[PDB]
Amino acid sequence: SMFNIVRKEFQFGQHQVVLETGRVARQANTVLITMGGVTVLVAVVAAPTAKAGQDFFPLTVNYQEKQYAAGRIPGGYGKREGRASEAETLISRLIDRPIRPLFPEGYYNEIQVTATVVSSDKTMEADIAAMLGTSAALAIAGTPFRGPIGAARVGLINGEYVLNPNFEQMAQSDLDLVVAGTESAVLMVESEAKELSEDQMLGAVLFGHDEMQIAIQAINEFAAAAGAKPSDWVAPAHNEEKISEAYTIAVKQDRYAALDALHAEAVAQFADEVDYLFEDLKYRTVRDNILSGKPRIDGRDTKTVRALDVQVGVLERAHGSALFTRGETQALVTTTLGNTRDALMVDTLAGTKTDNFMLHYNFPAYSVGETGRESGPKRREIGHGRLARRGVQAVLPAADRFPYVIRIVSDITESNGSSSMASVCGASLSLMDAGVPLKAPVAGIAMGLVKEGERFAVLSDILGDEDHLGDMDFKVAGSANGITALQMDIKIEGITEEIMEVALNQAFAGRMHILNEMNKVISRARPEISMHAPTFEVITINP
Amino acid sequence: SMFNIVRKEFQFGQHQVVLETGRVARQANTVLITMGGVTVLVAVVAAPTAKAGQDFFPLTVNYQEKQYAAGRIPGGYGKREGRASEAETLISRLIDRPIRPLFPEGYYNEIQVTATVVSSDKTMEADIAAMLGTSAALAIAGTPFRGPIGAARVGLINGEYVLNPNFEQMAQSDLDLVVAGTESAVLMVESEAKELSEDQMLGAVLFGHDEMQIAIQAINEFAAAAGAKPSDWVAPAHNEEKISEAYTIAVKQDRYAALDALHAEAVAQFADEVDYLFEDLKYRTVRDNILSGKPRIDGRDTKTVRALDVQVGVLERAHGSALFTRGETQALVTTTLGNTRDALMVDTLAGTKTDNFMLHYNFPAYSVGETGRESGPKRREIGHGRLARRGVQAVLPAADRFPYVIRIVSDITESNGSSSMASVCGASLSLMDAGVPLKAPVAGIAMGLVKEGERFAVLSDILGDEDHLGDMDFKVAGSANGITALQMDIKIEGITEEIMEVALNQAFAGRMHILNEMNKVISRARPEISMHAPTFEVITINP
Amino acid sequence: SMFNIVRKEFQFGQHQVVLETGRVARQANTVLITMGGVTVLVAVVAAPTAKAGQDFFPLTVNYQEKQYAAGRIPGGYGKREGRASEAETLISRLIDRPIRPLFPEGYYNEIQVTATVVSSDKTMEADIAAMLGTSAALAIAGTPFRGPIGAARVGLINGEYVLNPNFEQMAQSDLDLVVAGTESAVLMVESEAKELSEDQMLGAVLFGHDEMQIAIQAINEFAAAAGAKPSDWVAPAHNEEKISEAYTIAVKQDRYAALDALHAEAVAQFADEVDYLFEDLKYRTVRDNILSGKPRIDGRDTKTVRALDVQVGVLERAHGSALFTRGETQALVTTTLGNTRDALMVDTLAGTKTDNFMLHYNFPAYSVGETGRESGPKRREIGHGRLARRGVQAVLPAADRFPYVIRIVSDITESNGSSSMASVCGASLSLMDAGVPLKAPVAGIAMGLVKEGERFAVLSDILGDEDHLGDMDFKVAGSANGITALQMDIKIEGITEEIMEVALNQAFAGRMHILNEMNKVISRARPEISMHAPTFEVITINP
Repeated sequence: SMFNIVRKEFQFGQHQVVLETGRVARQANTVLITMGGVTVLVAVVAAPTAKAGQDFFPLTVNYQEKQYAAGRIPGGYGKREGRASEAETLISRLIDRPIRPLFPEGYYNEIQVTATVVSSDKTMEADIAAMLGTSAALAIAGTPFRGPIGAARVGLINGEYVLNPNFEQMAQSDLDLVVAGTESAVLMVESEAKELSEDQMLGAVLFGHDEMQIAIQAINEFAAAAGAKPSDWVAPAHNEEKISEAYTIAVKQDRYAALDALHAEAVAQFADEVDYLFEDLKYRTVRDNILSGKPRIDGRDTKTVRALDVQVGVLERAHGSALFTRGETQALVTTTLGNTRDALMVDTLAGTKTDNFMLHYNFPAYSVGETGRESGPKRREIGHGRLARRGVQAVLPAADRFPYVIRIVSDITESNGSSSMASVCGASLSLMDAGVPLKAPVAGIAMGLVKEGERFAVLSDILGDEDHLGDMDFKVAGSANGITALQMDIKIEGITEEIMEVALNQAFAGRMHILNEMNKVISRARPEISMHAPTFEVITINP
Repeated sequence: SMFNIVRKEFQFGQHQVVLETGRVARQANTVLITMGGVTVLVAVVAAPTAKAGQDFFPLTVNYQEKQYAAGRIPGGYGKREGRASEAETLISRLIDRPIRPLFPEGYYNEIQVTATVVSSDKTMEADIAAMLGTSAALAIAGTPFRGPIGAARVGLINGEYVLNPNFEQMAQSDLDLVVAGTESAVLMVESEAKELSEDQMLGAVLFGHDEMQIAIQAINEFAAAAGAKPSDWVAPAHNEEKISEAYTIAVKQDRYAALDALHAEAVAQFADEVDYLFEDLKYRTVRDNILSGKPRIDGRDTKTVRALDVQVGVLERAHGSALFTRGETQALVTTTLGNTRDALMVDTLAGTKTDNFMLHYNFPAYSVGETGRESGPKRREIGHGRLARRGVQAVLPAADRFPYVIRIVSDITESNGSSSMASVCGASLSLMDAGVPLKAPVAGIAMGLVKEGERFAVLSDILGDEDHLGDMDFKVAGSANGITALQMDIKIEGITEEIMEVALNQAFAGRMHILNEMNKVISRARPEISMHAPTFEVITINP
Repeated sequence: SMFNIVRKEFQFGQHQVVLETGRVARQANTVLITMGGVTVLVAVVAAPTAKAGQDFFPLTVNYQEKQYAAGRIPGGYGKREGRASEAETLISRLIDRPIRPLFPEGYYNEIQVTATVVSSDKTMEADIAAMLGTSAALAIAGTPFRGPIGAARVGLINGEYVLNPNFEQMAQSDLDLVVAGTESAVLMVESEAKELSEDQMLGAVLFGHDEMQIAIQAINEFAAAAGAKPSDWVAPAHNEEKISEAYTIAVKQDRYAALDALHAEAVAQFADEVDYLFEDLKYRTVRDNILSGKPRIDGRDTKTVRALDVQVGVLERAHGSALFTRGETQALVTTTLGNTRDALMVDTLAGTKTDNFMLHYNFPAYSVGETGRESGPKRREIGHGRLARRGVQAVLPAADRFPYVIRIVSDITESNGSSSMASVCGASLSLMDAGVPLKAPVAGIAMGLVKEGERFAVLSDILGDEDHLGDMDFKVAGSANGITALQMDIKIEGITEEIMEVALNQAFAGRMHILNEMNKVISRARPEISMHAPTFEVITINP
């Protein structure tokens, strides 16, 4: 045989998993993975060197589901796949988010992941297999990537966690959580829940981190048999040759103008070395201020939420509307009601999917006082909308009790720290303003964690600037009864279960404070739907 | 309250108008305007400085109508808004055109206008409100913008001008004119008319300029209460340390080659300062030649139209075709006839719109002897086609008398001065060639005005070069009975009613001269439609 | 008349041809050609100089069929033409391929061809007329283009070659071949055939080269009457002030890394002059090695095919699947079966076209170990898929005997020398794996020819590197009975009939060797279609 095939078989919970390299796509770092009824081809290409003036890490992940994987011919676009669907973009982000922090600081080589679903029996989602396939392909690619990573979906059926459930099991699950981590740390959580408790949600994360260990060890042994060797790449050294005042200006526009003016002063006095070192000085300054117990940039302590303003019915002709402001973060959110003709229809490997609820998220450049080019929905816009949708999903009325198509739009009018959680609150408010009966109102809060050794602080309702210096960022949305969505991104070692427990408990108080302010304005759906909404009558006559 | 809200209420003709800032989108310069049943959010972002090597004024206006504004769910595109519709692009141009000349020469800061319709009761167009909203947002943005501007739509009902008519009033109007100006000058006119006279058309412009004054003064008082202050920006000075001969070469290709070669000679002898000063020398040279009564670049006096060639039936299988040449401006224009299946269907806030007439305008780079990248319809292409459509609309047969879908395409094959008016003539010719019975033939002419103090000259049928040096550019299309479309763009002060009256009278002679040449070839529709056109029969049998 | 019209009429086989310039689009180099019922407007723009740092020849050809040409209104896209269809892109490549090598080495001026079909009576394809129109427009454009070229389609009806057949004649043709050449040499062949012999295929090429001579001479006389004059452009001279070892490394990745490292060594020791001269040294080295009878880069002699691996059923849920590997060229090819709803539907000038077979070709950057941006189907991807489709077409079952829609996808997983012929083999294999009864299996091979004076060598199964140094590249696909597709691209003078005869005979042995290896794995369609394919039953019941 002309191929030198390396195979690794192992049992991953209820599914057999096979890792193969050496036969397909030998000119990249390519793993063909089969997990149950799903087969994915993941090719990784690592540029041998960094580009001349590259100052950031260029990583792109492109995930695709071929229609031929399930014996389908693509529909009505010249019979071609076309651009990435929203579901494909979302899975791309699931792969990108855990791997991106695992490359060392100062590693600027281009990396491209191409993950292609080439066979599916339509019984389960292919994202976990694509995530394991990416992990394995990076493990043999010869980069300083600090893997391997594992991945797992955790459901909750009959009060018990379930590892990597299929579509049929998920129809009885109160939880849809995906977690990725390394051998020692959780990295990424993306989840939707039916008002579960903080304790239930954390347990699902630790259950998933524990169960994925068998897969990480199998990737490790596979990479060894494929001849992978430790990286010798060494990070270049830096030119080893008062700050607080600017970071006490509370207004975001004026603080940056003072900081940007400080940077011009530094460049005149002292090019890429000044750019890198100047940002690190700002990085070090704001973090030690938090850890030393000083007031934050805007004067808050670690547990205080920013000032809130809650308004509904702000648009005369929208079926429901709300303006939600949290400090300098603001969302104009509307609810529109429609008939069957308006439902969202999308193609999947399992067949055509009709969805009576959709949430669209727009983040224009004027929300941060900037100019920007005009384009279609961005990967981040798609992700933030989907997370806010997860925060609202569990409290939506059942279709047979409220037979309308529902479209929510969140227009971010101001941004300074999770507009996506502002979107959850505004969606809850605008739904009730339209007369959509909710199970309960829901709110969201974005949190941060700064850690140095054994010293750590959890930050409630983080600023735009605290998002860029945190070692852990996490977002919780929920009702008074429990969590409806939990998202996490962890960049560091040593965040224990006990630490995450404190962080979620602090977030619970913040979400309850926001919910309490919301209820002063509207706490239930209006008794009638909007006067402008199309009526649903037993007899309709068309002239 | 966490907001410092500034409100200005005033009555604008038949509509109440409210101007608000300080609550929504505080990180931009943002005005929320309500005018009757329409609400628009206009955010303006002004870059604090000009970019390093910026040599032109970067201004972009993006106008959008949200479907939720009228309780609608967008149709069949993942239920998203998607890219700007043609109607949205056209309103963007309505905002851009009057504001763009009001920034001083040498002001190169980036400016971006984002105007979003967030509520509409579907009774009237939202463009005027979006234009007033842009005016107000710029007034508080701290730029050297020389506003405020006003805007107004003028109709003609029962021989009387009507200010800002709604959809129901416009169904009885013989005029659809939009004008913008400042306190002292008209800036922009865009109009469609049912063969009205020069006197009627000018009166509508002055009526609109007069009625908008109340709105300009209200914007002025609103901006003062919002704390706007005069700009201190000062234009940088220039390096203050024979031309006619090149501008007597009549052939455009050879004239530019001589001029471009002169620029290389100047650069070798004397970088951005030479580029700027070299163009200003060409600018000063051609204008004084006109004002001093010398023959124009091609030898013409101020009132002479270029040589004309008129040909119909130039394509064997097009239902109608025409080749119209005016000097070095040429349009290959076709008419195609179709059945109901071919009608243009578009979504509006008022509902789905079926249009039995469409005109598409293509401007390839080879028309000016250039290379260019391949793309979709440009903003200028969309505008020029819509203006030529306005010039043809009034003479089209009523659908119940001529039950065909009509598509006109204007392919610009040569350009040297309004291809859009060439398109009007070619559309008129090709319509008759196809057998489309017109009320009367129509023609167009593009005019220019150069003014210095009290000295001024009106230019008939302007060259490409005279378009770039004129202080007023204006286009008139019409029949022998009257004007069907009037477009104006004025960059200067002091163009009186009496002056515009002379300019339109000169344009009337030019359009009549062009029409007279057209009638020598074909003056009425052919008695039959094209032999290749689909027949319209009482009994059709499908095998 | 304001026009100086130059006309050239001649009879081209069965069609009258008219060449006209001087009336339409005078600001470019523009020819309006009528050939039978087809009229095309071809504008050529040649930049007067090369750009500052231009190091390659920027040539773009854009071909368009206007719907108005045949009295049609475009369908359901705002009634606009939109982007180039696949059929339009393919004809663009037909024009580009023969003209691109006819510009001298070192000519870097930008050239843009805009060919627009403006009238068609729907009796025949407009590509030949567009090709002749491009030839004529370049002939008057004043460039060093070494034309004119001719073009012709050759069919085979009742054992006889037919010049430029129309749609009705092509329905009885066993051949669809398009050839372009100059007065002395064939340049380009693109063809589909019903298993014809090498002798029949070569005769069609020489028939077409002979018959087009009358058209070339007419273009020559037309260009003279239009005042064309010889080019005085002279190619700039070069700075006139051991290699084998790197080109004996057989592994492609390691060979390039050694070569790229050699280039960095040369740049350190000796900027554009080093880049140009360094590539020419590699060019000269590899060609003389072949001509002197030394083993090729990977050790092969001129007639040896690379090692082969043939696998079917490699995807569990694809209706048919195959992995075909030839050295370092690999294709993952699938067959999917569908019902009538899945058929490809496209608009043509002749009407709506329903196609029950389609082949899609994807060439991701990881196939050559590279990163690349994400985009839609490229012009080269469209061409390679269409050629592989031509190689499979003749052996597909008739629709009334096999009533399924068939979609083939070729995913190139490795590339080092015609993935398009790998796609033919993989399509043949995957079709049989799905149970599609073929007339016979088909295979493909890509060939090269290096010639110096009277010394020449024909290369079987060329490497990526031999494709970049060949003077003739040609691809043959076929069954054991005969050729199903033949593609050629010739850059040089003096490739005689006798030489092409030897080259095709060598290619026949190579294709038979590949076919023989394929038949060891599967030589007939499986007796049943895939268990996962939708069944075709006389009675279907829908719940």
